[PDB]
Amino acid sequence: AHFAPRATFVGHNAAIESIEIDNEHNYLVSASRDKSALVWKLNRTQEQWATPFTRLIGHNHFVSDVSLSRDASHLLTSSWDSTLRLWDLSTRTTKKLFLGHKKDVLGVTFSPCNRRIISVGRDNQVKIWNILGENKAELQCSSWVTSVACAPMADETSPLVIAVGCWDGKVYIWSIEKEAKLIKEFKAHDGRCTSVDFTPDGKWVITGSDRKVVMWLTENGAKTISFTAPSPVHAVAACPTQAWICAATYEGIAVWDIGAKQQIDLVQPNFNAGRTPDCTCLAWAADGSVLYSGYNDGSIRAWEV
Amino acid sequence: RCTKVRRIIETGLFYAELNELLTRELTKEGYGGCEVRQTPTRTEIIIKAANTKEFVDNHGRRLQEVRMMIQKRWRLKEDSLEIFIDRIQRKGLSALNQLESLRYKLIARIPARRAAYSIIRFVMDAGARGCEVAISGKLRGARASTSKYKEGYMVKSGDVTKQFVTQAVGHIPMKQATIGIRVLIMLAQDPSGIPKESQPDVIKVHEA
Amino acid sequence: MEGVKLFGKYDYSDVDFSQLDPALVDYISVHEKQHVMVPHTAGRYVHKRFQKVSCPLVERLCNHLMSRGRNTGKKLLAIRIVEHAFDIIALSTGQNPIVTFVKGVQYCGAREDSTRRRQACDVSPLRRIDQALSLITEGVRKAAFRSSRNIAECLADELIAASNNDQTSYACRKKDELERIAKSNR
Amino acid sequence: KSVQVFGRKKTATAVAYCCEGSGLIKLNGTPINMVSSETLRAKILEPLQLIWGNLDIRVRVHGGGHVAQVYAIRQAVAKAIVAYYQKYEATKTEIKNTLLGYDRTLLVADPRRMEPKKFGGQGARVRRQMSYR
Amino acid sequence: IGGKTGHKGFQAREISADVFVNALAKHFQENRIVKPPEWADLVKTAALKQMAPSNQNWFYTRAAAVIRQIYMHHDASLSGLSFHYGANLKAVTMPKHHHNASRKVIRSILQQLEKSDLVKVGEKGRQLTPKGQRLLDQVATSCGKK
Amino acid sequence: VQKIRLTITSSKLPNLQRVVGNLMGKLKKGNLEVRPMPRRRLRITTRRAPCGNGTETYDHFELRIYKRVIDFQGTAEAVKQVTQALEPDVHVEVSVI
RNA sequence: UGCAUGGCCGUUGGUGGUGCGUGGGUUGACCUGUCCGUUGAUUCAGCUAACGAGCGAGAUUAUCGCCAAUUAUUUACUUUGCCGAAGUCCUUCGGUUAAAGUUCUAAUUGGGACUCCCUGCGUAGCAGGUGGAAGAGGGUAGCAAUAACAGGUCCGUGA
Repeated sequence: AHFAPRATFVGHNAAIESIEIDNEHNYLVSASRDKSALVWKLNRTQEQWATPFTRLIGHNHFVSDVSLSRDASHLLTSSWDSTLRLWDLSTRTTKKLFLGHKKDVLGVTFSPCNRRIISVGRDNQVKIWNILGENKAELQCSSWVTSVACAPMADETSPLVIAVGCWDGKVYIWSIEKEAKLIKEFKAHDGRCTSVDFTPDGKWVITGSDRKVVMWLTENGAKTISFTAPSPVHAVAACPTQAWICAATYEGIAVWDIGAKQQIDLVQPNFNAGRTPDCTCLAWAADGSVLYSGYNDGSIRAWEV
Repeated sequence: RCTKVRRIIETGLFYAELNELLTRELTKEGYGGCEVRQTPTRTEIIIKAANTKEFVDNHGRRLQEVRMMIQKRWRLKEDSLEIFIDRIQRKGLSALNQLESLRYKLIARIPARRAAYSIIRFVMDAGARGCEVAISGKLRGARASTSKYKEGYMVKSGDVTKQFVTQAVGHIPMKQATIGIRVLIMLAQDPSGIPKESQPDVIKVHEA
Repeated sequence: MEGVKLFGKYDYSDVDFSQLDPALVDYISVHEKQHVMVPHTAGRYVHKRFQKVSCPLVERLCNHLMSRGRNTGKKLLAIRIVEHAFDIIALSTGQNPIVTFVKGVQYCGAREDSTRRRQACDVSPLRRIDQALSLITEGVRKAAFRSSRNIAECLADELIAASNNDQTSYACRKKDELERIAKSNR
Repeated sequence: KSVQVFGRKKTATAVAYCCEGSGLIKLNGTPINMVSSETLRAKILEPLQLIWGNLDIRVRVHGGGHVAQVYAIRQAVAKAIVAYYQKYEATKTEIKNTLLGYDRTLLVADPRRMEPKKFGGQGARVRRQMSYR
Repeated sequence: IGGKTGHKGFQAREISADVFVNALAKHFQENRIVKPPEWADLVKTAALKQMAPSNQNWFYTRAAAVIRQIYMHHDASLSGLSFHYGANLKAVTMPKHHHNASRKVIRSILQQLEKSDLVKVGEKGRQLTPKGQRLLDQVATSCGKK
Repeated sequence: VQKIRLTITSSKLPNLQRVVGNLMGKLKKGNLEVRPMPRRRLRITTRRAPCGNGTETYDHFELRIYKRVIDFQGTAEAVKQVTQALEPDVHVEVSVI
């Protein structure tokens, strides 16, 4: 069902590229184009939802992507600067930078179990670092790489699956174990492949330039279903708990119910010859309570079902 | 035992005297500049010219007239001086060389049209983007009057003049009056040849 | 930001701008942002036209009183003189200086002037309070030159009579010539 | 806990240095009462009047003349207070707002520097004086 | 607000420079430290200066100032002090230049101070001795109480 | 062993940056441990017209002096090999301390 | 002898200008190309017997301003620790191949600003505003077309 405006809150002057939330609740971090990445903390008390907790001043360009420990201690973040930065959560202060990656770095994730840092950008390689900070594996691809995501859980032994979405069109999926052998490679999108996320269970995967959100299979490949968005969508992210999938267009956020197989809702809040704000990222909380979305003027808006 | 300033300036002042010297000796051999390598005890110099055979004739006597003239001037020790020669590939595009060809003609009473369009054709066919030739002074009349002969295209402004445009000024004394010769020659950039980078005017878009 | 007072003495709580009159007050520049502990500042006020409004008004006087050719620069001199006016103003009358100051800035600058026959144009409020501060400070140095008397006093003599609308003042005499010339030419 | 940041007008450069302490602010080797002016006393304290009883600041300077050396210190005090609250965020953004409400020079500084001298004239833009006839 | 120190009592750095230097001038006239020279008394402080000093006890207020300025720069030379106490040259039709002070007046003091042991000579300029910088923090607590 | 300084000087920066690369490169091979000085603008400001005619116009001729200092501990055997770049308008003073 | 000349420089004018290939117009000098808004600008936009290549403008070079990587304990400093002198319970000085560095200092490689963003006005662009170290060529210089002046210099020259 549809959901009302809970709270806008702002502390961030340029746009927001990405956004992520630490485990359970409290503490979300909005990576910002300003080159400064905040962390908040959530009161959820009437008028103010959150207030800002730290600022991470260190990079010399926009901060692309931001990724978090299971503890919510030792978060990592990357920029076009061509480096990454581990930042102690409590005292800020960079712990160690990363050096090796040539061009602007667009995508970061951890594993589930704090094992392998997965940086990626426009040198056409997914680097796999150690948590120590030294380069283990150097996987390869045709074009630039916008986005990555990691399969949940796996209990250590299971291969930890890495979906990737490219600038040319293609969508790579990889195993790890040790050597990292790609399960499948496919021409997932017609032109540009913007953003990639997993289904929580991880049978399926999500990618989608040509106004088409397409789910695919984790093993081996080929499509389950193809939807059609109204106008071209920048970020995609499935709900944790319930069977939803959601997609940040210009016109709103297109809320597919996956079984019923249709857009139930489209939520933009109200505000000649101007663009007016796009939404460039989504973030479901870990409970599936609340939906945060980061915006192009420099704001974040919360909605709760 | 010098300052850090003076070792630069002495070496500069060495080079400019050396280069004005080898205008006046190597007019016949066809001079095209030089490079000087300076060491506290060893000096190595590359002379560059067209007629490399004209040195080596008479079992290399012509170079040993020059080498003593350098040695006695600055009072350097032999063994510690080490001259070579290295040949000019493409004499067409070096400016000091092609100046001398236009100097060679106008002494021997060729018309100035024919003298320019000798060398201006020879420059362009050899491999260059443009060239200009000026012959300033007194032919025919009592007043002096300027010829300018140009082809191709010839960039006159900015930084990009200094990188691309070779040029060379001179003069011919005569029975009647003092003419001035002047030859500007623009180059094409090579891919890492012997300039590297293209002009800041041009850009190139890739094919899809 | 609770006291907030000039030279560490006077306060801006007073000065009743609404009370002073209608119009004129706006280009006055005594509205909160303008208040500062010391009138000295790193000015960036000559960049784009109307930015002179957003600076403090007491500073704008201290700049006018910077002439001629020997006193150029040396602002740090001028803000002593305007201090030692604002002692003489306050401790003689018992009004505080800033109230009786801004009344002087009202009534000096003439409405109208001969635009080069000659025709009598009206004025902007910006050009009034400009030609307030000139015709005060012009009179001060013209008086103080050769006069065996300190210019802090000769400012304070000019500045009191500007408020009370007397023809003692070099300001308020010189407007009634300039305003009558506009009335004559017309 | 300690933070080390600079101010800068014209060609002054004043570094300041926060610690934990007991409300001591010290220029060169001495309290910032002692600048001997009565204008420029009140100019350095504009940062502090708006807003440090935890903090202990220790300021050293070079460059500039008498005025611009003060305007570096107003930057170095105010920035070092703001840089302390940033490291050691809610309250930093609102106390920083009180300065930027007052005046922009306490954090930002100004990039203007003197124009080089040009030939044919005694300074930059002035030129000597013509004759004619 | 005002600058606040630790350390309870007062030191030579703390109290103000116009005040301190004159209290240290008085502290020689009572004690018979320094003395006046007897040859001098009519001499210009510097050749550039247009007249003798006004004060007649001027010798001591200079001799206080040099000990104050040995304190604040640790070392103090003669030629360094001579350059300091000079000024611009005022009279002539040309533009004005920095000329130096007299040496002899300043030398006379820095020998007279080394009689009562208030300044040793060392490497680089002269630097004040354990006896010396004690005498300043006598006068700092004299004028700190005041 | 007599910890030795190089001191590398040049007119032109591209010609310098070859020699710094080589003399840093060779301390990789020999394995000797390896430890920018401020550049001078020699401004000479001649009046550009020959005669006294015309408006007084002045060309400014900056010669530039880029200056770098590598230094390292090295045993006289190893240092003879490293010293021997040979570039146009570059100098290298060796200095024992 | 600069009114016999070379080079170099000032100036007309550092303004926005200059003129080729093929085509067309004219008996011809010659014209067209090189013409209702915009820009510092023959700058772009679009008209259109012209279409297409130039040169100058722009780009580029140099520096000033803001960034953080890369180095520096005998050529810059800072912090902490030691040993001094005073204070005399913790404050300030001076020294130190002694441990960690880089905010000041020094200088190389890159990042950064584009009318991108919003609102008015009229596609080219313009005015204001937010943010920003910096906003409208970011500031200041350097370089600077063709065509000439009987302007200057035979007292700069082994012109």
